[PDB]
Amino acid sequence: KVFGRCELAAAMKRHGLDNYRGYSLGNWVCAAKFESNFNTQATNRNTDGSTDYGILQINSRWWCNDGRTPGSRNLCNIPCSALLSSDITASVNCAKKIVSDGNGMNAWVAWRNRCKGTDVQAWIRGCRL
Amino acid sequence: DVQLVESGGGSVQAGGSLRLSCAASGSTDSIEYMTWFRQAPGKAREGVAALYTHTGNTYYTDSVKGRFTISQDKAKNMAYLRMDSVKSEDTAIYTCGATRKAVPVRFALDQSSYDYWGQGTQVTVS
Ligand SMILES: [Cl-]
Ligand SMILES: [Cl-]
Ligand SMILES: [Cl-]
Ligand SMILES: [Cl-]
Repeated sequence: KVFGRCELAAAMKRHGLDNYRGYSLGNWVCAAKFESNFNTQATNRNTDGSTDYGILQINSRWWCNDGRTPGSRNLCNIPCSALLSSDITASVNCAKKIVSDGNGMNAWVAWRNRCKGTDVQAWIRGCRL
Repeated sequence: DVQLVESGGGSVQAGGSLRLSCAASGSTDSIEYMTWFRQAPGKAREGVAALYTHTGNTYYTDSVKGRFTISQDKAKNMAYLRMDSVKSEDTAIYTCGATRKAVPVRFALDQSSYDYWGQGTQVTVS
């Protein structure tokens, strides 16, 4: 499923992401845009045998278990398949753990590179939330 | 790929100070942590001090807390280890490590979390 911008903004708001760990809703919408282009089925293979899964590109070495990644820690205690669902819930609940790790949203490279320090509110503007 | 190069090191008197430097080059944009490890004679490598480059947050092994300070110059892709108040037990080969993955803090002092390594530099406390 490829979300629309405002569709995803409303979903993320319902999931309690607005101001989660201090990050306003726009940060999360922007992160999803640059991480996955709003695509819930996005995947990216990495050189360590891990894969990044889903709308927020959560990694299989540290966060979810895909059964094929060396050194798997599975800190979110979830199968990576659950992160490819059309509903965002499993991704969001894992993202809540990730953003709580100690370095905020810096865990998401695409967010650091294209969202951090920008006018992130633009991503929810017009959405009638 | 990322190249790491250490400078500094050598002899120091107990109670004294030494500064180590680590310069990163190559695919430096994706660097997440720069971290100092060490390996004392006859012992396994251990993480000493980790720095998360996008916030400046730092993580230390218990045996060095308060004595060693890791810092960076992010714009120049540098990490520094200031070793103050050195002890006998600090004699070791010190190695810079880096990674381009967003490693959870709890695993930031584990060597298996790191992808790139310097050459090692000897520090000897007399
Ligand atoms: Cl916002
Ligand atoms: Cl931040
Ligand atoms: Cl060279
Ligand atoms: Cl070492």
